Amino acid sequence: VFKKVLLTGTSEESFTAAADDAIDRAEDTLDNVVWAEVVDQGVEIGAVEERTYQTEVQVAFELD
Amino acid sequence: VFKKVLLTGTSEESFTAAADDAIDRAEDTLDNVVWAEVVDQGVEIGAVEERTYQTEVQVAFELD
Amino acid sequence: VFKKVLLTGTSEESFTAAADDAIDRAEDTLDNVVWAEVVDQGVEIGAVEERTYQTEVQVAFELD
Amino acid sequence: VFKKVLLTGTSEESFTAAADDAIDRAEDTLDNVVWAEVVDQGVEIGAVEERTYQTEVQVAFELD
Amino acid sequence: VFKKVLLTGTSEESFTAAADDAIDRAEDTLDNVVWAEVVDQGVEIGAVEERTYQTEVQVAFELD
Amino acid sequence: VFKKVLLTGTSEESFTAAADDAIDRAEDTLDNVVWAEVVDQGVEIGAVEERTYQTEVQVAFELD
Amino acid sequence: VFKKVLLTGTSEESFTAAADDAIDRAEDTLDNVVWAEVVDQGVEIGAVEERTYQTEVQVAFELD
Amino acid sequence: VFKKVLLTGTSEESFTAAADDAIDRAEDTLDNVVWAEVVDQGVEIGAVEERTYQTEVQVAFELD
Amino acid sequence: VFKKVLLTGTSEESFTAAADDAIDRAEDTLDNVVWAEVVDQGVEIGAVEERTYQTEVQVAFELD
Amino acid sequence: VFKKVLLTGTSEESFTAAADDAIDRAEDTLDNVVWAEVVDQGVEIGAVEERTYQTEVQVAFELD
Amino acid sequence: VFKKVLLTGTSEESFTAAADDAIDRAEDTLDNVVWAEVVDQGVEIGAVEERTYQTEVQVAFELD
Amino acid sequence: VFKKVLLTGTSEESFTAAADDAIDRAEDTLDNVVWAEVVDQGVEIGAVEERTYQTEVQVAFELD
Ligand SMILES: [Cl-]
Ligand SMILES: [Cl-]
Ligand SMILES: [Cl-]
Ligand SMILES: [Cl-]
Ligand SMILES: [Mg+2]
Ligand SMILES: [Mg+2]
Ligand SMILES: [Mg+2]
Ligand SMILES: [Mg+2]
Ligand SMILES: [Mg+2]
Ligand SMILES: [Mg+2]
Ligand SMILES: [Mg+2]
Ligand SMILES: [Mg+2]
Ligand SMILES: [Mg+2]
Ligand SMILES: [Mg+2]
Ligand SMILES: [Mg+2]
Ligand SMILES: [Mg+2]
Ligand SMILES: [Mg+2]
Ligand SMILES: [Mg+2]
Ligand SMILES: [Mg+2]
Ligand SMILES: [Mg+2]
Ligand SMILES: [Mg+2]
Ligand SMILES: [Mg+2]
Ligand SMILES: [Mg+2]
Ligand SMILES: [Mg+2]
Ligand SMILES: [Mg+2]
Ligand SMILES: [Mg+2]
Ligand SMILES: [Mg+2]
Ligand SMILES: [Mg+2]
Ligand code: NA
Ligand code: NA
Ligand code: NA
Ligand code: NA
Repeated sequence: VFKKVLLTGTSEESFTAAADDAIDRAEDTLDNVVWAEVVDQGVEIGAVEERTYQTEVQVAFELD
Repeated sequence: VFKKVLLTGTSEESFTAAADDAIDRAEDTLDNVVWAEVVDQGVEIGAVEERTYQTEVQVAFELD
Repeated sequence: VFKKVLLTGTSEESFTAAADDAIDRAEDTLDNVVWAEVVDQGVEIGAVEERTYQTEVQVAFELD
Repeated sequence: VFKKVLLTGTSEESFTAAADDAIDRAEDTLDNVVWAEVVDQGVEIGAVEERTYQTEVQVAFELD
Repeated sequence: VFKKVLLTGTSEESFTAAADDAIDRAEDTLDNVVWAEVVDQGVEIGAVEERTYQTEVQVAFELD
Repeated sequence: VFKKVLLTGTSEESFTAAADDAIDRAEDTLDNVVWAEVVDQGVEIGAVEERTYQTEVQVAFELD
Repeated sequence: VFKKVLLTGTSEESFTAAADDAIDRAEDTLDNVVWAEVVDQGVEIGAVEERTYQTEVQVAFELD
Repeated sequence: VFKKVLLTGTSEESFTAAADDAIDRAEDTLDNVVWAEVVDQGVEIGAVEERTYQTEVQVAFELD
Repeated sequence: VFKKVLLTGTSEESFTAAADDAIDRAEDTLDNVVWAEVVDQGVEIGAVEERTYQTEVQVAFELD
Repeated sequence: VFKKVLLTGTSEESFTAAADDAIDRAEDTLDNVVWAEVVDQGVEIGAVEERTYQTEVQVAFELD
Repeated sequence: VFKKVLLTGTSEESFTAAADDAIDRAEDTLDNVVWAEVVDQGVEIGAVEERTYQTEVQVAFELD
Repeated sequence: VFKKVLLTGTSEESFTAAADDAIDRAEDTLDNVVWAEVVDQGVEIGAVEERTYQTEVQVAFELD
């Protein structure tokens, strides 16, 4: 059985590095992370000093 | 990093109050709730005495 | 077996009251109405004196 | 010919009143506003003292 | 309030039995599981000796 | 000209048998049923003793 | 209150004429037909001597 | 950089001629119109003497 | 078994004639073409002297 | 690099067996078939003596 | 009230840099740009000497 | 007439470089590749030593 958690990673450098930020967080607290699906991307501008890239992923992990 | 939980709130008064019912529940058990996205709405009729409005939301919260 | 009819309700007050207007109509002419799913919302402005809220629902009813 | 502008209205009271906030703004600066389609709804929580309801609409107006 | 968890069940026999595999897992660890919505289906071929059917479901459960 | 009716069939055995339950009902009351498109699938759990599979179909029939 | 019926019109000439074929049928049997939304288009080739264009529409009519 | 404007053209003859009606309007007031994407089609019936075909397009133009 | 190929036809006259341009090409090189589904439409303007209508279709053919 | 082919399998028994019919065909003519994604399901009724279940899949295979 | 403009940025280096190209343009001519949502990505190949990455964004800005 | 092939490119560096990996493969075996549309992105984690970025594209090429 797999389960997915819906995480948004952020990076001031790229959409790829924001996806990696969400996956790193998942791997700190979950075992058996097996793949992530991008479901959305965006850029925070007003609320920040530097633009922040956001990549939202479903991060799948195998249960047991 | 943000994470989202997928909650359906209910209200016998309105779609807005059913969204608030899901967000109140999230805020009772999560810190740093930052925003909710509506993803679906519906109305329970058969199973109930009064119509019940349902508003399903992804409730985002900032991790740490 | 359930069947759905695709109805748009209208209200000069709210999206919730326009959903109720479609469901009331379904319950006047159908037995066993069991739930409704919102599929669209909009507001009539040009063609009317007051703004009219519209909420389109699939209204499900149990057949027999 | 119709044209649409993509506006997000906000309200501390309801999704209906946030849709009206976007339409009022359109009517202050456009002639011949004829109807609006809801395309998204959400609630601002972290960044505000009171929850703020948001209703994003395509606001259509007739050109000439 | 309902909450949903996003699970993928697997079966070497059918899409129905893979949906049941995700729901059985949910019922082992959650109380008040009330319904599941299929959101995707697929078949693992390369990585396995027998084809494995996968049925991904949002499994809804009533909170309290 | 074809017309479609939106029916949900149920079965305690499989998604295929729930699609057949909706089509059998259509064929009892409509002439010239020509094909069905699956548009959704789900499983009733809380409200029932046995899980019930549901397969919602647009059932197309040729008019005349 | 509006209701919609889901009809597919056919024409050996164009997608526009197949939409008109579905609307003409609706107007033969319904009062107060007010507008149609195209939801799909396709072309029958194998089963026919001439290609047949198909335009599927939700045909809305005002109830009363 | 391209920008898109969301226009609905109308024609009493065809969906193609309603798309052309939106593009002609864009070309009267914009320089460098480069392509249009159809996003919706429909037919006005109740409000008019003749059926009016509508084709909504994103009309893209190159900025500078 | 059916297979589909994803083709975009073009025409300087109509969306219907651009769909026919993709289907004619499929029938020149495939046997047993049985039907086509429209999946997108657009109009080339900048790159051409006359507007060119484009209709993208999945063209299905029966294998053997 | 993976490539996908879009195949519809058929079965007079189930949606699972129609998915297997498309995958078997892919494996007869392609090397390195690695997984399939269901994208649509339907049932042929008018044109046949027995109902025929159809399951359309993108069948992915690894290139080289 | 927020408004969105639909811009496509281009870059010969990355999807992230094409999103930044659309946002920079928005910030040259709009005040209060607050965030952008990616809605599409693609790559121009035939018409150019170097591949050009394109990232289309809705760029939101706060009105007043 | 254009045709599209559905390819997934992979890269251990970025989503942009995985899109380029699919396009390079298309250009090795097809003439007249003219543009690619991103349709999905994801990251392989479990099955690999380094994360692998995947970008799935429809790669369009002009036929003749
Ligand atoms: Cl989710
Ligand atoms: Cl419907
Ligand atoms: Cl838009
Ligand atoms: Cl495809
Ligand atoms: Mg930096
Ligand atoms: Mg987002
Ligand atoms: Mg009350
Ligand atoms: Mg729901
Ligand atoms: Mg009043
Ligand atoms: Mg509507
Ligand atoms: Mg107040
Ligand atoms: Mg929004
Ligand atoms: Mg076995
Ligand atoms: Mg999946
Ligand atoms: Mg049994
Ligand atoms: Mg359902
Ligand atoms: Mg003729
Ligand atoms: Mg169809
Ligand atoms: Mg005329
Ligand atoms: Mg429209
Ligand atoms: Mg000519
Ligand atoms: Mg296209
Ligand atoms: Mg048999
Ligand atoms: Mg199909
Ligand atoms: Mg360079
Ligand atoms: Mg694009
Ligand atoms: Mg490296
Ligand atoms: Mg994928
Ligand atoms: Na989730
Ligand atoms: Na219907
Ligand atoms: Na717009
Ligand atoms: Na394809």
